[PDB]
Amino acid sequence: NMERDLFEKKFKEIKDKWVTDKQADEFIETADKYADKAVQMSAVASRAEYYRMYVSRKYHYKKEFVEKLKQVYKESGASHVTSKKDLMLAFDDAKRKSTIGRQENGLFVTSFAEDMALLFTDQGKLKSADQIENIKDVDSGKYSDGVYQYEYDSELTKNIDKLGYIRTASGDTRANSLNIPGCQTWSGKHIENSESELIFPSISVKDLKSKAVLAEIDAKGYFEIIDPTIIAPNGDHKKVTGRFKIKKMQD
Amino acid sequence: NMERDLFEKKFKEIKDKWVTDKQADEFIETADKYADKAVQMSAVASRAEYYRMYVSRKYHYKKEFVEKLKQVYKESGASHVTSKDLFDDAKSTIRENGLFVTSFAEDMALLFTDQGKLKSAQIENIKDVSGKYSDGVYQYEYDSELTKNIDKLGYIRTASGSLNIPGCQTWSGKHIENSESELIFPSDLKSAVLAEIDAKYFEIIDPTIIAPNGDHKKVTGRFKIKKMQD
Amino acid sequence: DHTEEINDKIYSLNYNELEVLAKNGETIENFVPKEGVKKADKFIVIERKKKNINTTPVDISIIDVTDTYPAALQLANKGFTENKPDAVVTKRNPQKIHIDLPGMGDKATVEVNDPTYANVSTAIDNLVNQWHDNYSGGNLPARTQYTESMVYSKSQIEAALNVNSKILDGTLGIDFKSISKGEKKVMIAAYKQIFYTVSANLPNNPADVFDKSVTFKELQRKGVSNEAPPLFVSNVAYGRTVFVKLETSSKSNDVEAAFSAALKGTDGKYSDILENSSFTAVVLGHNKVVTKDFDVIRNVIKDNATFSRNPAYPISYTSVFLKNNKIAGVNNRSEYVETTSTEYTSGKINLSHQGAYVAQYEILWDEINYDDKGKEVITKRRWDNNWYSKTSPFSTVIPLGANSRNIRIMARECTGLAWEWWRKVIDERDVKLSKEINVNISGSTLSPYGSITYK
Amino acid sequence: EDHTEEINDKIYSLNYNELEVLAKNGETIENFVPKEGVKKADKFIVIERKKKNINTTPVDISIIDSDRTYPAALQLANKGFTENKPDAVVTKRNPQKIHIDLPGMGDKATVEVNDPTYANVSTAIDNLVNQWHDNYSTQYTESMVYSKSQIEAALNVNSKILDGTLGIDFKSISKGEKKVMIAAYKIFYTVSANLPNNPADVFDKSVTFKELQRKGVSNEAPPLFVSNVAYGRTVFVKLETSSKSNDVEAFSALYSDILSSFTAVVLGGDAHNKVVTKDFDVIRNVIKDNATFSRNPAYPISYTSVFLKNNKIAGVNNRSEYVETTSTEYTSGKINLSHQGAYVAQYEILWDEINYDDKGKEVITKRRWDNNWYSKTSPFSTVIPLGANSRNIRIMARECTGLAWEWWRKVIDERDVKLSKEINVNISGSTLSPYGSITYK
Repeated sequence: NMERDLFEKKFKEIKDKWVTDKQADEFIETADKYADKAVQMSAVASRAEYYRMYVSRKYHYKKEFVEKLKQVYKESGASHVTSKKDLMLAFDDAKRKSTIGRQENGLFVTSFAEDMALLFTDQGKLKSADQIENIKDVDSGKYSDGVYQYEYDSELTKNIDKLGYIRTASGDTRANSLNIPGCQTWSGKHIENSESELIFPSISVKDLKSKAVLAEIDAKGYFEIIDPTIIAPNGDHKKVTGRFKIKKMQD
Repeated sequence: NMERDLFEKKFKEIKDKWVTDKQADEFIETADKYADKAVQMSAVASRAEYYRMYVSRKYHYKKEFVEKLKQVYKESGASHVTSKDLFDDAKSTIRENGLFVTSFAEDMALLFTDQGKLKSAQIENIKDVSGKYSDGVYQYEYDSELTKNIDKLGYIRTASGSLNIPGCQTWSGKHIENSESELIFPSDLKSAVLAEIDAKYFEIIDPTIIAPNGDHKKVTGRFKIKKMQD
Repeated sequence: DHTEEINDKIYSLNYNELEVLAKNGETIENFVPKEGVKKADKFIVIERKKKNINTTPVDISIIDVTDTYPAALQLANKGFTENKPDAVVTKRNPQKIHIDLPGMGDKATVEVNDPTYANVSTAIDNLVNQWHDNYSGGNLPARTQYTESMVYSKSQIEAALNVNSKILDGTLGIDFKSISKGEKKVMIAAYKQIFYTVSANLPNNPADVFDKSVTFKELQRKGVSNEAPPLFVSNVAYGRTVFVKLETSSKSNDVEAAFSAALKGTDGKYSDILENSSFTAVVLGHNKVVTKDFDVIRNVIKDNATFSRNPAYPISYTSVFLKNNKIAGVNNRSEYVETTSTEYTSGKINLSHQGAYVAQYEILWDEINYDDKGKEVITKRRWDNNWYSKTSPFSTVIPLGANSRNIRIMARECTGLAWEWWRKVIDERDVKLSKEINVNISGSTLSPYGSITYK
Repeated sequence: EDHTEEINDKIYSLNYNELEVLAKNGETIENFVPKEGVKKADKFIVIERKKKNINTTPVDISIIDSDRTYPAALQLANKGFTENKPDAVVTKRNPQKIHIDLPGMGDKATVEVNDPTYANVSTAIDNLVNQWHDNYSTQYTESMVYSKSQIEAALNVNSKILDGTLGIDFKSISKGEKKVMIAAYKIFYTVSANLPNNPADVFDKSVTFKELQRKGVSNEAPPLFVSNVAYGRTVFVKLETSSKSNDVEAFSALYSDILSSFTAVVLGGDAHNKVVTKDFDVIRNVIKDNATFSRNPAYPISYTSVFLKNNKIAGVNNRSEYVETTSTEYTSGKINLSHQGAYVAQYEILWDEINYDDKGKEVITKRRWDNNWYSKTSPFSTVIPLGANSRNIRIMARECTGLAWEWWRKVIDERDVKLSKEINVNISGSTLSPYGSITYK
């Protein structure tokens, strides 16, 4: 097809050096499945529109689609699965600037409901760290020290949205070079692991240390910040009512 | 590697025109994996021996291996999965060339969960077959007693020289964990019997088997036909 | 004087009365009891049943040319069974005939001294006109012999109505090819109205009908044999016949019922059948009328039971074997196929997810076909996104072939509770195949709701 | 004038902490990693570093003839004293009695030197010992070696003398490559000097306090009087190995494969009798051979001093800290799996790999065999490499009985598997009674 061919070649340029030929082939062969899912989400009207968007790198959606996409986020909250190592760097590494997420650029999240539907079995037990690594298309063994989770609760998510702080990823913000349009993550031939994708404001963790947090997480299971201080897109610090939780995922 | 090239080349020559390249390049890129499985079973001593055997199309192996391989067939019996493709058509055989089969213990560990429940017809992915096990899955069961008397007669055979590979092992794509041992077991009823499967299996006692020379023979031991039930 | 020869030699004739006038229909060849045919968005399932008819009418129909009359002599052969009999014309002794018009007394019986076709016909014409002039005013019973049948084949409708099918197709119009395809359903009804009957005494001995001049070799020259023994026409009925054809293109199961009711005079389910039906009435001599109003038909039937100088016509006769004076019957044996049809239309499942939760569907259905023997063949189908998680505003269209059945649709949503991880919102078996199967889910995680509605 | 009352007054008035003016504070311990590991070929060498403290206050000070120490000598209490390099205070002195403890001598043991310089007291010591020989005829210390300051405090012997007489490789003891131990054999007699009634009584009338200050006497260097010198011979022993067994120190012999290289030295007068063997009984008879007091004479070995202010015994306080280095070497291994049973088997093989961050804390890398839960029939066998730093090795082999209540039973389940060169994990038996074992080669 004309647009899919143009998509194929645009991919070959922006993909980074260390994306295997196998994964890249997988990205090429599954491309239409991800176009169709975006069309059925009414993220775009057609395959063509989706491929033109990937090629143009302008990830621009109708505001009505984004408002409908957010409903499940307002209902259940937002989730960001992380490794232990990446968690500690948010608190301990000074060049990480004591924020969770890339400061004013935000944190990639999915809906909390989508991660509970997917990372747990039918009976609600956490899946193995192997499965979850595979679902999230991260390197083998990345979560062997446990699967940690950031959680914006429903109130925090509604109040963040009232402020107009929820963002959709753009073609130049999103897998590193495997990003696709449609507010959706790319997940291989197993398209059932594709979750919605949005960008939430970063969390300020000024004067907090990973020691205390991880200690609290072994004690209670989670560390929590009542009414946390988020980082608005303009770089400001601003306090928003709600609960932001950090936790180690547990059956 | 002169062996990989000769292997790769000779499979390229002998495959069927209508096997999709997705199959065909998965087969080429898992070959080293299946060569390793046969070395670990002592079917062959090295990868080159494995490829050389493939390219020659003569799968001959050492008795020591084959008798050790048979220990689980003698212990638990044999098992053939079929879907329909099950009889009423015409030579009342089930094909004097034999029946491809794996050990009963291997199907029971692979096709059931850790509690003991039968998998979803997942099973299609296991036998690398889509939509053919939708009716359900059948299993031909040579019991351990039938099986031992079959081997005293020396009637168990190994496949020789498309997707066949040496080492008495089924090919199963990238998921070599679903590769099972393959052996060749010997070969006036209708359908009607399937009633007895809805009622209970179908058990034949001392059945009449077929031989490499086409003779009928009547060998002590049970033989059952059933729908795999969870 | 060859009387004793005619008697002895006819008596020696050896035949089976049933078989010598047997009429055998062609025997249905290889055929499939069920066929499935896919056109566009349509699935047409043809269904066939093989049926048998065994009738032995003793009133034989008359075509048109006919030179059949009371006391005629005929050959019991193939051509008799096809309403085109062979006469045996020799010289004849005097023969008494009797008409049954009322009020005539002894004038109803006359003796024709040379009973050829011309002479008997003239004697009857004299009887009938004398009755018109001096007896019609001052004495007539209506005698109507009525038959109705669906039309399935030439032989079948011939047996069923006791009417030569060529005359039916000639006067009406029977499209057997369309009937076989399941495209036309046809009923035919025959109103035989007898105004009078002329009868002819049975001869005490076979030779008695023959002049002393006649020899048995003269009879053998004329066709008499064990293969075609002689027949004496004992009765002929005169009157008029009215043929009614009810034709439709509906595949409804009640077309026969709707058709019988219209004929029966039975006075709105049938209105769908009857408004899209066509009606043909024929009065034979051919006063033919086609119409879509059935009263016009009823009017034709009522306006044609009138007997005056519109005369009556030979319409049927009864014969005996000369050797025996036993009534001769014609055994009709034939096979035919009853053909039904049903048309199904493809549909679409429209999924719309407007809830606040993560949902999953399980959508299953069967597709029916028929092998070369007409046995069902079930192909199980399943939606390829079954069990995949969905969030609002997801929506999609799942096409279903016209041959789908056993449609099962389940939608569930992830409550995420320690005791309730997934909750069902919709759980439906046997979903109606319709042009639109609209599957909506909505609500919140704790209070979800949905519905399947059809359009 | 008679300066006696000023010298007594001024010395009495001297202001100092006795402990602190002769403090010998050890070499400052530079930053260190408690644990580190290095991979080399199939080896993992782990250096472990433990920080320890020494605190001794000896009142017998090692003498190094490389002199100015002698009974009734005057020295300065400064840092130079604490490193066996005392500064003397030489003035015109007064009659001073000395006493030698040689056995049979009675009142002939005591002798008064009119002017007690080093020469005159040495002469009297010379006469006295000669007479005893003609007409009249031990303290042991052992300790491992970790640093010069520690071995000094542990043996009360200057480290330069040890380093001069026996090779001591401090830099490479720090790498855990050498476990070194040293023993000292310190005897024959003691000459003592009577303590003055008052501080001034050791000085002649011409000695003034100003002259004493010029020769170094201050609150920061108070005057010391040498009251006792011990004489004899010292026998240094060194035991040097390159083993890594924890049992090395128990060397302490003062059975074992470890036996490595040895060294023994008898202190001569001048700077000796250096002998090096690979058998110990040669050394251990060397000590008894070097144990006779003849005209083989006796040399100064240690001495005791008092502060002249109040005749308190002078202790040199050694408060220092050192590092214990412990080196262990591990070797990579192989898990050998062999399946000779008549059933379908599955394995769960799990282990940790261990490393150390630049802070010395352990970093656990979890680790699993990529064929875990794969089904295996007989005669399957394979070799699973384990790196030299593997740990927490878990091996489980399990059987598919296929009974509808025990679909799988554990045949082997070990959880603390020894990392060794060969880990032989064999399973066999019947489906009804499986057998499994782990052996080590």
